[PDB]
Amino acid sequence: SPFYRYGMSRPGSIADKRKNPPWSRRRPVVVEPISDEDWHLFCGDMVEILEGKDAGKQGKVVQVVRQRNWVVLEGLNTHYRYIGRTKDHRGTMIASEAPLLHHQVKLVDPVDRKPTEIQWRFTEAGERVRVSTRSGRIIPKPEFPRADGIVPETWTDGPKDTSVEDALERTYVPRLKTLEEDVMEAMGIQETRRFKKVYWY
Amino acid sequence: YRAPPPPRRRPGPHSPDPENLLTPRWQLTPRYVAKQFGRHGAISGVPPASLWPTPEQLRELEAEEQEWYPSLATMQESLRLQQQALE
Amino acid sequence: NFEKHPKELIKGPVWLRGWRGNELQRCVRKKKFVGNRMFIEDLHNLNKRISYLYKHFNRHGKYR
Amino acid sequence: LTYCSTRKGKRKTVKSVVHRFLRLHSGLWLRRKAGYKKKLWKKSTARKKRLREFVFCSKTQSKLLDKMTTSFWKRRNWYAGDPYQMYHDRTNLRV
Amino acid sequence: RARGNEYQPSNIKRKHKHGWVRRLSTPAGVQVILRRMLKGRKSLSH
Amino acid sequence: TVIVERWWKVPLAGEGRKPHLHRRHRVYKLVEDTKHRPKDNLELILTQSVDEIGVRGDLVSVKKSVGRNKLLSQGLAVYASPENRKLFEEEKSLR
Amino acid sequence: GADRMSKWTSKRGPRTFTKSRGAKKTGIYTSDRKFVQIKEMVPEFVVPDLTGFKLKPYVNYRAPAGIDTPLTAKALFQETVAPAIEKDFKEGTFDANNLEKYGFEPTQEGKLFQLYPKNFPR
Amino acid sequence: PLHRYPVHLWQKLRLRQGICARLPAHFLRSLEEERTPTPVHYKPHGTKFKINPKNGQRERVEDVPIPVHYPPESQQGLWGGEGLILGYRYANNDKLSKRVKKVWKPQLFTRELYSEILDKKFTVTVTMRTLDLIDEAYGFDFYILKTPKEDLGSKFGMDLKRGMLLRLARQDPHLHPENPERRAAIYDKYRSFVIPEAEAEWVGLTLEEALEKQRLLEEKDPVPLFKVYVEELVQRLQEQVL
Amino acid sequence: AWRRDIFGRIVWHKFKQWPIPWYLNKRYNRRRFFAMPYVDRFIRLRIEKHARIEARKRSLQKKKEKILHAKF
RNA sequence: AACUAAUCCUAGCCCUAGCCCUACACAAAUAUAAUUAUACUAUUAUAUAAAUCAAAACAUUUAUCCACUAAAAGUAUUGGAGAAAGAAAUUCGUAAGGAGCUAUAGAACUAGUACCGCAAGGGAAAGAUGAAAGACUAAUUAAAAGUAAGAACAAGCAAAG
Ligand SMILES: [Mg+2]
Ligand SMILES: [Mg+2]
Ligand SMILES: [Mg+2]
Ligand SMILES: [Mg+2]
Ligand SMILES: [Mg+2]
Ligand SMILES: [Mg+2]
Ligand SMILES: [Mg+2]
Ligand SMILES: [Mg+2]
Ligand SMILES: [Mg+2]
Ligand SMILES: [Mg+2]
Repeated sequence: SPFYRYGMSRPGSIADKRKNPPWSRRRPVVVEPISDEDWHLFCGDMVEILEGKDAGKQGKVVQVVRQRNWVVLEGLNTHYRYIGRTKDHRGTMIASEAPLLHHQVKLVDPVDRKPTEIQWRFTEAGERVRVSTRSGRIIPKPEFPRADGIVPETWTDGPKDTSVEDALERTYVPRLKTLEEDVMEAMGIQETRRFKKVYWY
Repeated sequence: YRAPPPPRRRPGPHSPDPENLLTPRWQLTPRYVAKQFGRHGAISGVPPASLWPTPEQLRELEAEEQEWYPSLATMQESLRLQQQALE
Repeated sequence: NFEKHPKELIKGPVWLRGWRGNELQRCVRKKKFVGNRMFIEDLHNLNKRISYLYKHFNRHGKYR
Repeated sequence: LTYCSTRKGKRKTVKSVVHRFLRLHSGLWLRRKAGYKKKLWKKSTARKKRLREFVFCSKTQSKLLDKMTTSFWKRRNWYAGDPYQMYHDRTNLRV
Repeated sequence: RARGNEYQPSNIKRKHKHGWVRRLSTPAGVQVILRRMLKGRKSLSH
Repeated sequence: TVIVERWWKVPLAGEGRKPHLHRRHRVYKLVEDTKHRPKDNLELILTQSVDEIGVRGDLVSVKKSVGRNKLLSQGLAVYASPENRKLFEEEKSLR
Repeated sequence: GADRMSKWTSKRGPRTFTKSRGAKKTGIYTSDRKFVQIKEMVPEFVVPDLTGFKLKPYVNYRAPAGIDTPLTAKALFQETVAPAIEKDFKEGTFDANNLEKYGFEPTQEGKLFQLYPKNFPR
Repeated sequence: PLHRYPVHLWQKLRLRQGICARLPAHFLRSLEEERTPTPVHYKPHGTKFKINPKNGQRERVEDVPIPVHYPPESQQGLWGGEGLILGYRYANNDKLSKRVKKVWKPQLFTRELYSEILDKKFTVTVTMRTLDLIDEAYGFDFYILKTPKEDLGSKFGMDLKRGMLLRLARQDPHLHPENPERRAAIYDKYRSFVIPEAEAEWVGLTLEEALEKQRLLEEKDPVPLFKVYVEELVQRLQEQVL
Repeated sequence: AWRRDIFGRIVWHKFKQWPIPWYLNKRYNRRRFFAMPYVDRFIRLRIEKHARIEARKRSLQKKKEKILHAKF
């Protein structure tokens, strides 16, 4: 919709329905459009705060709202709020991180702790990789847990789950027969009648 | 800043493409063709013989001249008769 | 050397580059240049605008 | 009067004036005497003599006709042999 | 008497009088549909 | 035919232009109705001996109506065209 | 005062007005107002035997998905018919008339499942 | 906004785009090349100049065609360009009287005409003007072939033109069968109007009929890809063996 | 088949299964796939209505670029 | 020492310039009482635009409405020769922006929706926190009329000296 503001809560949660009612007509946010190729910030990448309350402190990206050009760092640019407040109890005070725009942070050289600018460039194999503008070097994509939280390697086979080998098994035989014709032959159904002529129009 | 190069009228003869339907019609008449010759002379490419009227065109001009513009003798002859009638 | 008249440097509507006139004249001039390339509703409004102005400038006003 | 014509956007001459009055370049207007061809059999000889003459117009009438005619009818015309050649100018008038 | 109740609803009467098939019967009715499509109406007829 | 002339003159249009008309240019007067005009005659050469109007090979003139209905169509006579007269004149010569 | 915006359905209108909700017809109405169902017009669900089936609704996360390659007519032809023609071409036992030998169907008429126009539902 | 082209040029662009363009060149020229029909209901100016009586000066004169309404019924007859003159008249022929609506109608007649090339007799609604034109053309068949599309002013006549032209173009033996001598005479008599067979077919057809004719000619069922791949495979294998 | 309705639009017509040919079916010969001349005026208006809408959108995008360049 | 309220900036819009078009939207359904899977009864625009209005009425008539720029020219002509209308011949020509609008403005438009009429059809109103609401939604203002805080006290266009 033309009037929809992206915030910090993951879309579709109770918070995002409360913030953005259908009748909301808040002033649009103006965001410098950034090409998919241009963007170089990914979850798990260590970055340094160029300016702000925690300027000069390095942190780890834990969330990226590309709709707002936001990068959220753990334990930095952090203000305070009460979580779990109830009528009976005040709640628990916690420190909540605030979003940072990309230009307010920079990526870090993998070997040395410095805010080295990077450029996108291909490799011998052809895979796209970020390369530092100075001290040209390959910064690997940081492995991060998936948002759904499912861990592949530790996942254990259970009922209603196919085995890995069974899924990999291939039995398709290329043949000029439809599914409607393979099933009957396999299942042994026999039909000798044929449909009468139909005048399509 | 440096200003753009000064505006200039396009030089040399100009021939539009007759195919284009938006090209102005007056820019395609034979009269417009002669203008090209006068402005740029030979470089226009107009066949110089075409400038003069064609034999069928020549008959058109000659036919009109006799109809409306009489000879010197005829004018004098008629004037004498009119004076005689008035006299 | 008078190659180009300065009026030729004006950027604007085709029907009023290097020209000025009152609204009735402006209305008729817009029709002449782009009368055949105008939308039906726009052309209808222009025709009515001309007829209103004609009766005003030619039949009304303080001075005769 | 058409102060602004649709096709051209100009003032239009009234042709009822062009067919009745003559303008001399100075600004005078000439006219005939109404009825100079009517019922001549009952008019006196002196009466008829007055009618045959060409008469001038007043300042108001001249001002009116200048509003009903366009500048083309107020120009200089160099006609050879014009019988109104001498009358287009005012001479020895102090005013 | 007391006016105001002229509308005596009947679905057969309604659909015959201002229905889709009724409108398309005549070109004058089809031009009623054509204008309504131009304006953007939710319902072109009954 | 009905031949009509307008009552109101149409301003000249030019060379590559069309004379845009107006509602006053649709008032007509009757120039002439061609049907009432005196009729010509039809010249046709007989291809077969006609009844009481000549023998075959003789050019004849008929009152329009007679020729069209019977002589022209029933094959008794043929059009007196240039080629038709030429051909028949050859038969006439070779006698 | 009639609601123009609500959908026209059989619940509305007088008793005489009726229409379907989209249910496919399965019979014929004969004379004297008698319904005669036709067995052939009644769909029959061909259900397979699932004994010994090794596939379940969900798949293991560990299993790696492959590259998506939408099947194309050329790809199927190369897999199925090209090898037969290629081998036959070397042997020289190939002619234009007998394309049906490799599986070509000159016309879909006579097929139980016509490819076009389709005479079989999903 | 503004359209890129003037409205009156839209028709030309319509002919220039799509299947319309693919129509044969000669047919397309026929539609646009509309020549003003020969005067019927007005007397054209003999000269291009006249002497105005009032001022006695040479003034240009032009011929303004009278608008005539052609009812669709005329398309099924043979009127010699005639039509309905829908206009106004001044009562008593003075412009100071009332303006009264007037419609002038042609004295239609129904007659029977025989076409030599077709060897068939047609019954057609025909005006006395057409009868004179046929006589001046020395035959019904000559009249149809000579008269251009516009002057003819009839769709029925144009069909006759195509039929006669196609008959002559193909030298069809169906004309007077078992009498070759008779057939040759007719063809020779009208030999001047012979034109190529392909061109004759596209004579008198309207844009829709021409569009339908083209669509039918170009209609083809899609080629099975099976065959297409086979042709490519065979060519590649044959070239490799070469 | 691609066909035109009576409202002067090009519409893709899906065919149906019938037990008789089209020329013998009296329900098919009530459907109309042609337009009379009176639809000519409305055809042009849709062209202009869409042309107006398209023009406004292009202008709007131009402004949004101006705001972005002013911002950055 | 405040209630009612007020403040606000971008949603879109406007006029040009450039540019013919090739935005014709899975599957299913719809001309039957549209959006109902199959046979019945089959399917097809229009003869001349009028009038208002002007002529201080009205009756002939009345620019636009109903074919390139500039010049010839408001000229020749036309006209109850009144109001008014109005040529041509012939010359001349290579053709993305805003001293626009900013929520009673700009489009009617957040929408041809709600609502109103049997129908054709007519037709709205409004929104406003911050970098972050995964920081308990901000601010900002003796500020409109209206009230309250605080009813009134012989005598009068309510004020002026
Ligand atoms: Mg009521
Ligand atoms: Mg009742
Ligand atoms: Mg000219
Ligand atoms: Mg009248
Ligand atoms: Mg009046
Ligand atoms: Mg009165
Ligand atoms: Mg508004
Ligand atoms: Mg509004
Ligand atoms: Mg107050
Ligand atoms: Mg007092």
